Amino acid sequence: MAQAFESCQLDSMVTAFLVVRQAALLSYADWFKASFGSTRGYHGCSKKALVFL
Amino acid sequence: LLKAVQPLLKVSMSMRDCLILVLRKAMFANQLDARKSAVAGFLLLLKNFKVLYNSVANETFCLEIMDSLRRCLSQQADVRLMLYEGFYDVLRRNSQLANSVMQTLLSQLKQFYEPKPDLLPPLKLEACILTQGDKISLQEPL
Repeated sequence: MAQAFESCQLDSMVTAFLVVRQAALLSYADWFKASFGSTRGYHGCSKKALVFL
Repeated sequence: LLKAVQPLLKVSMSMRDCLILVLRKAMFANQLDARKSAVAGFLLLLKNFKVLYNSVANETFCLEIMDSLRRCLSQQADVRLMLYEGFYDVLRRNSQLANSVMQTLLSQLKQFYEPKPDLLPPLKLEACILTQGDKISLQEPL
């Protein structure tokens, strides 16, 4: 996720997201609120990382 | 002494291969004055040793010595300081080295500039500071 938001690469994001989804089967929701703390506020230096999200 | 002499070294050349030789052998000195003698002979060779003999044997010779000054941009605080200050006159008297000199500096900026929005100290102040054996010196005055 860190490398994906640094490079502004969506393929690695899709890998990470679906990996936590399979780890769940509310671990998705846990990881999503973990993102909301100091990841999803500013994914990249530019706030276009939210627009790519 | 050298502002006076240098009119020689535009004409004579054997003497100029004596000079940059001496300034270079001073850069790697014990005495603290010798580093700064090097800077000053080099900063002035870069200043009045062309605006931009052949132009190509000066635009290269300025980029030769200026690479030997990226050692001095590494050297201790005072000797750096003299380069921040003398390079403005090198720019006035030698305009075309602007592009090269900019990258020489802008590299030295980025060693202490963190270019991310939402990192609140934008600059690295604690890497300007050398602490060894409780002698805590600023070197690279930002």
